[PDB]
Amino acid sequence: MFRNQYDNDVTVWSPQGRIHQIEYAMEAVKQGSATVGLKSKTHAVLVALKRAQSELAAHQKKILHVDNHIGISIAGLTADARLLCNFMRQECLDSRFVFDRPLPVSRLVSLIGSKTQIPTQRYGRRPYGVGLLIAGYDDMGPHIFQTCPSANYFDCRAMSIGARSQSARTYLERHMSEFMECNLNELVKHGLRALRETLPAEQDLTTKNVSIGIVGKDLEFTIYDDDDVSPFLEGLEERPQ
Amino acid sequence: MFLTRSEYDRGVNTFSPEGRLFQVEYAIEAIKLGSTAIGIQTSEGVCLAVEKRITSPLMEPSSIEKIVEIDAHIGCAMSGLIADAKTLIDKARVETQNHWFTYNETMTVESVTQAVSNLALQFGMSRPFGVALLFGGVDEKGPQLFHMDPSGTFVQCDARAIGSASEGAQSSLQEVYHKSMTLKEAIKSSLIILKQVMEEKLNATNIELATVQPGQNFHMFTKEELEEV
Amino acid sequence: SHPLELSEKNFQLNQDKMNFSTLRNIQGLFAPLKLQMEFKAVQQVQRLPFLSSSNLSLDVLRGNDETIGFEDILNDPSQSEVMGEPHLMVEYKLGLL
Amino acid sequence: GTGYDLSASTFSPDGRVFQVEYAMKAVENSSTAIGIRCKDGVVFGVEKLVLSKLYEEGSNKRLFNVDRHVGMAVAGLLADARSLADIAREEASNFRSNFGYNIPLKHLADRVAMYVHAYTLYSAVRPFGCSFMLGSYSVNDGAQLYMIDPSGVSYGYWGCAIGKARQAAKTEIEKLQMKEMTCRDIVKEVAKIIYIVHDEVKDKAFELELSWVGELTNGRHEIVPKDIREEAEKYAKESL
Amino acid sequence: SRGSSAGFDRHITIFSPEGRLYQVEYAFKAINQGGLTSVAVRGKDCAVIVTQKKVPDKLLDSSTVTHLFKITENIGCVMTGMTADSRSQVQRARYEAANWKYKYGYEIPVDMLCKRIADISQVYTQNAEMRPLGCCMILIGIDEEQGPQVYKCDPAGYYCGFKATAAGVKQTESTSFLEKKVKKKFDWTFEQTVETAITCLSTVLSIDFKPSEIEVGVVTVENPKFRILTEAEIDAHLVALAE
Amino acid sequence: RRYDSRTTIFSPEGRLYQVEYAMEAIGHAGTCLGILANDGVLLAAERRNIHKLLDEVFFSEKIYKLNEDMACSVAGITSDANVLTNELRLIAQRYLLQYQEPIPCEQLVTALCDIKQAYTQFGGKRPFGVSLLYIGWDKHYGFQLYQSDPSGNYGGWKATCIGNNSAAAVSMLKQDYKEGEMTLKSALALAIKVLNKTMLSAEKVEIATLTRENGKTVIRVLKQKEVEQLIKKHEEEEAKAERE
Amino acid sequence: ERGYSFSLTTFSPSGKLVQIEYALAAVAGGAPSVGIKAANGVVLATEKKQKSILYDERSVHKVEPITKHIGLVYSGMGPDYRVLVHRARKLAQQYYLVYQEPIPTAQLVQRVASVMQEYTQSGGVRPFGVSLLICGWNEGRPYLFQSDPSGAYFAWKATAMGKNYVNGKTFLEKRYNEDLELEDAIHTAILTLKESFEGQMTEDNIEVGICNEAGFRRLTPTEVKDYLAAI
Amino acid sequence: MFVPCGESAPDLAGFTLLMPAVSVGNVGQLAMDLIISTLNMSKIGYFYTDCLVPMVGNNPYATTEGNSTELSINAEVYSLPSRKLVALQLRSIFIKYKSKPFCEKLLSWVKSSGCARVIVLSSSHSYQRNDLQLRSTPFRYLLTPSMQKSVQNKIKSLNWEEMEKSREFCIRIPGGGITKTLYDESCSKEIQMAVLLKFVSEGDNIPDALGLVEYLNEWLQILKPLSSRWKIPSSWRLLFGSGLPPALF
Amino acid sequence: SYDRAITVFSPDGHLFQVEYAQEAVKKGSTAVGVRGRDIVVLGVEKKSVAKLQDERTVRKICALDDNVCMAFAGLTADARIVINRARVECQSHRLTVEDPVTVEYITRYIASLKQRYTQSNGRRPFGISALIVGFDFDGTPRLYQTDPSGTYHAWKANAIGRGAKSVREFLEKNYTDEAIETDDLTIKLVIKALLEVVQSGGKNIELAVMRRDQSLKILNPEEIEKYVAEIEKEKEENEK
Repeated sequence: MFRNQYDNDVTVWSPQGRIHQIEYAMEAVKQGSATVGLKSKTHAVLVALKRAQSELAAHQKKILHVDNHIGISIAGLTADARLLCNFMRQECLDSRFVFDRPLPVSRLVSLIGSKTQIPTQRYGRRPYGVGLLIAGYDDMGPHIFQTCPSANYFDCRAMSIGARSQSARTYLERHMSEFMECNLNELVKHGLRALRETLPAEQDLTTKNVSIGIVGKDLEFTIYDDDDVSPFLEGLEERPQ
Repeated sequence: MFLTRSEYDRGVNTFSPEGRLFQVEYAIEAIKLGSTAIGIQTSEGVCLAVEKRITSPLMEPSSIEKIVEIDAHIGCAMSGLIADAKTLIDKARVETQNHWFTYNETMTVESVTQAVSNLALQFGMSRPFGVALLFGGVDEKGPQLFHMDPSGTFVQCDARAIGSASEGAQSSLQEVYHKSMTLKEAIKSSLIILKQVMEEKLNATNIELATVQPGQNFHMFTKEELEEV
Repeated sequence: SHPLELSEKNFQLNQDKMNFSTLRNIQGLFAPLKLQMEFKAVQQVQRLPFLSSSNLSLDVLRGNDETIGFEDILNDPSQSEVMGEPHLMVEYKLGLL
Repeated sequence: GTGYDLSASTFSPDGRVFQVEYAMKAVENSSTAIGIRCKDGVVFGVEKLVLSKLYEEGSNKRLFNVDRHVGMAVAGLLADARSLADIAREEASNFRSNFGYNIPLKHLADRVAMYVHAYTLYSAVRPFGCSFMLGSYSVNDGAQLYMIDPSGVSYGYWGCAIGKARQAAKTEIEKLQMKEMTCRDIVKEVAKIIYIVHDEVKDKAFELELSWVGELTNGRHEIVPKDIREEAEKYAKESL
Repeated sequence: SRGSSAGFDRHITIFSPEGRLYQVEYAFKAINQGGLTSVAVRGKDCAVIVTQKKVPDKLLDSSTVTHLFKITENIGCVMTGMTADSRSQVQRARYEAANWKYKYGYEIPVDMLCKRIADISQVYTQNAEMRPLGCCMILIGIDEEQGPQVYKCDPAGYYCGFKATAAGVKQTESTSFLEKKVKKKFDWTFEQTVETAITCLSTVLSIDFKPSEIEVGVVTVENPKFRILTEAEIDAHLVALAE
Repeated sequence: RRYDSRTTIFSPEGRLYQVEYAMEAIGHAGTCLGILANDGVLLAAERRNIHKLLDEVFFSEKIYKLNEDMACSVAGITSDANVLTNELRLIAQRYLLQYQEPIPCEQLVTALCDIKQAYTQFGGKRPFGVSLLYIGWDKHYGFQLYQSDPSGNYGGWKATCIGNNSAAAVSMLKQDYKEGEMTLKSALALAIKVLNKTMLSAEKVEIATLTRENGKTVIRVLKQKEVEQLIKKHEEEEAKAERE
Repeated sequence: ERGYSFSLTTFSPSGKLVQIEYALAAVAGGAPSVGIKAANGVVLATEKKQKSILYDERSVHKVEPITKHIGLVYSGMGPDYRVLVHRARKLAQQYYLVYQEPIPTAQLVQRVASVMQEYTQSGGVRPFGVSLLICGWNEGRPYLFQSDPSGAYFAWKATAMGKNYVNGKTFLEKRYNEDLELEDAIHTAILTLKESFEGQMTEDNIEVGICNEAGFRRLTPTEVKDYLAAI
Repeated sequence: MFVPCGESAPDLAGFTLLMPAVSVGNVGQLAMDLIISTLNMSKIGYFYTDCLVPMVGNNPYATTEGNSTELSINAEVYSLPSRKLVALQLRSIFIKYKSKPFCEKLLSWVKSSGCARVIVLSSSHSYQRNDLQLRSTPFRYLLTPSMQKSVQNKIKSLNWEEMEKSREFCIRIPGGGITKTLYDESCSKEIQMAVLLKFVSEGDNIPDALGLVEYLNEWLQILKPLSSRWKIPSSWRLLFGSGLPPALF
Repeated sequence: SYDRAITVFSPDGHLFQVEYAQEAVKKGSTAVGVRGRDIVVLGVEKKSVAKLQDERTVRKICALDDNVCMAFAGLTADARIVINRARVECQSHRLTVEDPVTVEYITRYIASLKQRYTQSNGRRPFGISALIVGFDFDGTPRLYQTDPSGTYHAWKANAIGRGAKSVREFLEKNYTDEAIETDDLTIKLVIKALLEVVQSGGKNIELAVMRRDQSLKILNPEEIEKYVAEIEKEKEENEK
């Protein structure tokens, strides 16, 4: 009842030492579809789920291409995702044009965090309402990162964000001890099994609502969609129940 | 344990407690005061059908230009606040002409789409636009169709219906549409959808069509061609 | 044209850049930040651009309140010989033109 | 201060600015960090609450390296702390370029404290919600420890504690007589204080984080080796 | 920007029906938030400043707590009020002195520095975006032609020159004491000035002082450089009072 | 209410309340009168600055000369009127410099009314609380008389009044004005009568006239002796009329 | 009621600006000031605010010179007075540089009032809470002007402002005479100041300045003591 | 209409009625909560109207496991028959063009029941104070002409301040809600009435409620005079919202 | 409660400030425009006439160029500003390129200028509506209308201002191809349409006429009264 005066702007502190607009912007991530990321000793994989809307009126691109060794997936507002993708592409292009060397993923994520911290302290702006999962390969190996509207980032072994992603997170933490020794096929199957845990217990994954993105030591970032996904979905078994 | 008022829908930079921006949603709801438009994507071409409403018989039925055509083999259609599309059209035309003057070929539909989408996102003008667009054209990739809403972002599609009565038009178009059809079949489908959506007659002075296909350039149907159907 | 045209056009900007660089090197990043905040705040309360302003607060902050130069006695801007339409000048100030 | 607490350019009828007070209250929402100055170095200690098992070990660290010779421990809002760490790195690099030798800790503390204070004067910006501590060692100057709060005030300390349980930590620190001890003797005391301050009913699990800078590392900031940290953790656990 | 707040005492640029600026009056009350008081006294050929030093924490390094600052080689300062605001004003005063030296070729005088600071403070009370600092400055120095100088400026933008002045929690009693002493006697030697300042502090605050609880700075005609005394000298003066 | 705090707000019935409130500030000012005749124009004003300890060091108050052919009178806020008069002089001089011909009377009024309208168009500023009367001569239309208001509107008149008690003066002028058959003497007598009714001594009025002589415009301010002569003539004719 | 009292750019429904009235109220609560224009001279007098023995007697003054033939005094707030004085001095120097002759008093008053009119028509600032009395000698003829916080100026023969200025103006009306000398003007100004001092008047708590054909100058305390003894 | 909880309405004759107003900061409503909780009153009926937005919830004064499951509505009446005290509480806000009918209906019921006097707790905006009000106490009072002489004698003894009039003279209470309408109707219908308000600003307004309740106790003497004494209701928790999300601090 | 700011949408998608500007337009004097085979006619009601006023300075019909003229309804100062801007634009365009200005081009310029002022919260829209007629280079008559929001259309006959709906209904009933055959019939149609709302015909009616390759002509009261007399005579004949 006493929060009405302190939750309209990002530049107002609450008497309890809180900023409610950042916490509200953190709720916009749960309005998107679920997505899962996981990694092994050699490869990093992203899988995404598309809305049940008919493909007739929409061609959604949840997984985007950033560089030859970096790819992302989105959950949240779309304009902010577009702006962040443009910024990342420009950074990678400038780095490559100046020095003939790939830009490290950790440096890229640090730049992203520094950029997104600014609109949380200045009047007349609002935080970015989008969360990202980032997969890449560099001299240190494969990496998975997570990004938050509060300008925080984490280094993960496996993560899931979106709507009803708690089931996927539970599955990932239950089966997380076997990911390092698996090959590409087993890794993708584990990702698909984690992703399908967020659906009601009568639907199943089809070749119309699933996207896959893979990067590796010798494999550039590639996106599999529509009919290219069937060789990955064919080996998956039926539901336990 | 008392009931109090609280508002979150007066500024474009305010988040709701459940992570919603209400001003953008209201701007999107403003589209449903416009006229219905139809777009269909076919391997042979793209057909744009738009609705023209006349308030009085004394109005000249020629100044209601809803299908504006940009160069580089590109169509357009509109619904909502017509006065708000002029800046977008000017930006698209300037970008295309600069591309001609610097490279001497045609800019792609996706590229002009992205370029015009950059300008619609600058409200974060201090308010979102109140208009929706539909783009058509063919390139080396073939025919393409795109849609934009006042949120400021585009999305590729192949059969979309926008306007005041759009849900029923989309439901009918989903059934009628097939993966393969002829351009004339698509035109007939658009015409019948417009017929069963309109509340009035369909003489050659109520609609406006401009079917584009890789054979020749822009071709907006004349009065005689429209009256033929 | 004359070598002195560009120098006289942008004297204040170059002076500001020099002083800000020296201040940053000696004290730190906060001092030019504060100075720019103050300048922006005081440069926001003025007449509409087709009338003549005084800039009293800006002169006090910048230190130009006990100095007279050749830009204060030659070609007085208050008695200008050309002036545009009011709405056009206000629109040009806001960037719409 | 109802009616006078919506902007940082407003005074209350008794001469207070309540936005800065709320920003300082925001620092008690995070976990406790302590730092103890010794006869030949400085030791840092942070209890890091683990949120999930899916995060890599060494993620979301709260101990930084703003240079080769300076360590930094933070508490409060994390993004603000990272921005302040970047500012400190820029200032140290600029001083090194201009003068050709390492910046003293006092000058760095002043240059960062003034930057923090500059954000408490205008209504167009917001004060920082974080605190941090700086530590260093040099043969010419000895050990040094500083602490900065959101209002922009910095002081030198012999022992400091920030976070949600700083009062109990200070009470425990005040019974050590650290002016004659050694770093290896104080690592154990820091671990013991961290373990005795932690509360298990509300917070489930935490991971202890330690580091020093001192004579034994030639004046470099480093993480404590695994064996010493394990021995200190065992000592603290059996002392509980 | 954000937008002003309605009310006769909630914005800097709003007059009350009696023509008062309550935000300036409230900024005057922030000077007492520290809890300390300081005294400055001018002599025949010297000027001194004395302030009390409170160190409540055992774990705090006492060498880093001070309120005496050096602006130039020949100008000293004492600040009362909010600590960060005081330090920011010290930095600004140093910058202004550097500008004056560069522009005119000789070192700035005390009255000119005080006037410049007061001019800068006046602007904050007439614009809606910036706020006054809750602190007051007292400066001392030796003039080549005039002699010792004591000056003071306040958050409103007002400055003046004095023979003796005080600031802080107990300014009024100190002012009364100094007024009585000045009406009684003039022409104090260097010793008598420090005696008078310490006596004023120790009488207004009913405390017997230790050398670690006060802080003394001095300037004199023979040695015009600003100097900060040590504990041995302070204790020598204290036993001189005690005998 | 909720629609009268800014100049950039329309009420639900399409009204701008701040502009009307600004125009409300003119009813407290002194009375100004203007009359057009066949061989001249007239301007009569009421002196509010009346006091024993006041000095007289100026050409006149509330009557200003804009160029060789025009003059004005003001009612409202003095500090705003000063700015407006300075701007009028600048505009006239600029036109003369550019075209090498004197500015027409209507173009000056239009140019000032544009400035007055901009301050109601743009936000964060306050409209001018000033109303003006203009007289002049030019080769296109001869003698002229205009009026202006804080909103930026203007129009041409043959006799008008602004300031305190304007409605009664307008009614009297409507009753007593003869179109096309009045001279400067008749205009002076009518002005004296109307001012006497609406408000008499020679120290409370100021009168200025405009006329053409040998292809040159002459602008004069009447003297105390002439004002007293007019007042006493009006008094004697009134007494003679009421004696019958 | 109070909706139109806080904003400077808002008209009242009766067509009034209230913040300007409140600035004038700020002026009316200041220290008294008196100005008298006699034959062959003008006199300005005021009451000091630093009434103590600790205050230095040569640091800050309330009567200031602008040019060799123009002086100034005020009632209200001192910090605004300082910046206005600096701007006036700069304007006078600019006029001399352009026209090669000293500025007339009326032109300087007009320029200062133009500077003061701004800050009453914009949002984000407040008006100056001060009034000025300006005296000068020009073309063998003395002058005396007053300028308001709103930017309006008047020409006076004798006036008072500050605390208890209505009774002071009544006293001046009773006492002022056309054929007066400068010495008698100084006597009358001191007598007018004495009507509301509420204390003992000495030469250390009043300030006097005069203007004649030799220029503007500020009287020394010994001259003020000699004048006071003659009462 | 007063609909009783049981079958027959209670007999109220000579009772003193206490009631809040829906004003700035909810100060009167919070004070009513404090009084009802401390004196431990009992519900006797409802005041069913068409003027307030409807709301519902469980018992706001639960102490045991049995009385914690009693439904509550937006307007309820509590009584203390031992000391002849009756209190009304409103838990919601008013719909447009509905305040005057509510005041008319309430005063009609008050007149028909047979109560002695009425006391109203309200509040007013704190940013509309002048210089003289800025340096005085924030508590004001009003009284109808019909009030008994003993009340005026006691109030004069208590050294209180009366609410200032505004420029035929009228009273204006900015931010007071229905207080002005209630006062005017009570004056026109010859009912004894007292108004007790405070100048407040919106935020956390619990100290304001404590001050107002002590101010009222200075006259009523509901409990022991001042020389942990008011019971905080169990519903006064989570007044700022839910908990703090993780991975932020 | 969504009508306090210019750039704020209502829950059902409305901008209320622009509609309030339209309301301000709806209170001006009625204006009527009719285009024929070789002539265009404009007519404006005169609300009131003061005897001591010069009527030349309060006309509501202006000439933007040699082949275009305009009438308006709404606020007068805004109309004057718009007229001056359009005139300057026509002069500049004619100087730059010798081709005559197109009526659609000038209409688009005016509409763009009007639409610019509905985009920011720091300025207010123009409360006027305009009727524009003229002849193109090939002699084709045109008629356009503009709105405060920035839209425009093309008509054959339209009315704006107070009491416009009845005039529009009358025009819809009476606008035929045999009623615009001749200039006199077109002028009679305009006068008859205006006579539906005007209390006394001729006394307070202003009318303008424009023919091909001719300057704008303002009809005098003698001609207006002659036309009114002809209308009265034909009405008397048709009475029976």
